[PDB]
Amino acid sequence: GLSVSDHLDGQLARLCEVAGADPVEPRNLLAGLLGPVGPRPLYEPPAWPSGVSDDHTPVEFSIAFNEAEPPTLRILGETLGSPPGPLANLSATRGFLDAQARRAGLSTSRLDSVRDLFATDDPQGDFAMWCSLVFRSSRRPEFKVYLNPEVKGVERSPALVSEALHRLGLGASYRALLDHGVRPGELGRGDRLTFFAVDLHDGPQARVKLYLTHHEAEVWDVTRAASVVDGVDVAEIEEFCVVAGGGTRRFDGRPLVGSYTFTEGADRPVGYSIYVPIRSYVTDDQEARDRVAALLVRYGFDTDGLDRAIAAVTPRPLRDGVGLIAHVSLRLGAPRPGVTVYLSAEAYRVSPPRPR
Ligand SMILES: N[C@@H](Cc1c[nH]c2ccccc12)C(=O)O
Ligand SMILES: CC(C)=CCSP(=O)(O)OP(=O)(O)O
Repeated sequence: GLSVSDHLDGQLARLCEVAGADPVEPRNLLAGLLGPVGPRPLYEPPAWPSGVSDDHTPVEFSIAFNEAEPPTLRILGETLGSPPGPLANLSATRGFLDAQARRAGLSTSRLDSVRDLFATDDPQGDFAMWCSLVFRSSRRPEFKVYLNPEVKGVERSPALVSEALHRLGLGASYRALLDHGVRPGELGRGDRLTFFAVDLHDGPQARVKLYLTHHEAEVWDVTRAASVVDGVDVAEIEEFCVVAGGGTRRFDGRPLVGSYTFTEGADRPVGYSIYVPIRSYVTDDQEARDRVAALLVRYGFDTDGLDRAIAAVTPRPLRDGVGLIAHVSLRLGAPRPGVTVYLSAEAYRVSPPRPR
């Protein structure tokens, strides 16, 4: 019988061929990230309701289209404990990341400096720590850590994020977001602090990427939130949302997510990205593919790379389900702007399509 590894490793191997990447190191890191899930039978129900994907596959693929280099392949995921649970999953994922940091010779002083702010014996929200494996063309893998700002409860998330950004010397620029970028009194309610992301290795400057989930959000409000970042065109963000959402002005299905890239010596976030959960706003993956293709065409990206990446993940007819194309994002500013497409493993379930 097929294992979870057999399924996911097959997808990664074919995606590597599409991106023109040597598969040895990516496949070794995916095996490490999966931990005890890898060998489990594919027929076996998920050991944990992983928040990583709708069908609880604990990984998600993405292809980031770039202006000046070939596409970037990424894996988002977590290492389940034995047995799985909030702290057991955190411990297993941290063990994987720490071992990979030691192997690659990374310094984790920045991540280590804020680590103690997120630590709790009673972690809330079904995730504490995820990571991303990043496979840029002709480069060694890069690692990113996603921390849950709500891990000590939603009420505590603003205090936690303020303290974390300040430790990294970004205390002045965070005020700009919360003063002028959050809906009045919607902090921890309509506007949720959902991810705190760092690039595992310290690097010269303290990418923090702070992600806000805008629940039942009008694009009017999400574009106002984005305007705290210098150079962001509200018209462009609205245009991305109307095309990706298919006419939706109120995202009352799965919510819009915005990310703010915080950097040293900046008065405000330097980079902004918008993530549309397009699967919530389409009949099926043929419609999702057609909308993502339209967005790539507008931005002068080749759609053949999109189609080859879809084909690498699954041979299923795109009309036969929804949620293969889980999200599409627009990345503005430094360091590497473009469009990202998020592709579901569908290890356990294909979400049924809506009739046309
Ligand atoms: N599946 C979760 C987490 C997630 C995976 N990929 C994402 C991309 C953007 C935002 C969230 C996510 C969600 O849709 O919320
Ligand atoms: C918020 C989540 C879980 C994923 C989207 S952010 P990412 O790491 O996939 O991509 P970038 O930081 O935009 O390169």
